[PDB]
Amino acid sequence: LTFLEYWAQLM
Amino acid sequence: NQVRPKLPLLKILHAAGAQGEMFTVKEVMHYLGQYIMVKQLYDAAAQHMVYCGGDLLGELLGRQSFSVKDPSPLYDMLRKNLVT
Repeated sequence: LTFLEYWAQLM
Repeated sequence: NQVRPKLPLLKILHAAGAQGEMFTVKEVMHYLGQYIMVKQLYDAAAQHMVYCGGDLLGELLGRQSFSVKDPSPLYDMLRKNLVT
């Protein structure tokens, strides 16, 4: 979980 | 290279820390993920699900929910709101 690494697969 | 946010998308970037007028795709995404965290749009339970429906970002996405593990509606929106 954590939005932080979820939003780091895209970026 | 560098691109330019539109007036609807630039307002969303200047309300996260961005300052200027023109950025890179990659830093657009940084300040764009910042927005979801400052205005508290993401799901606290399943932290891949963003609930942008109520606010500008959703009206720009044409959605009211999207997952970060399937973010193709970002790349429908990232082509329509950036001048190359």
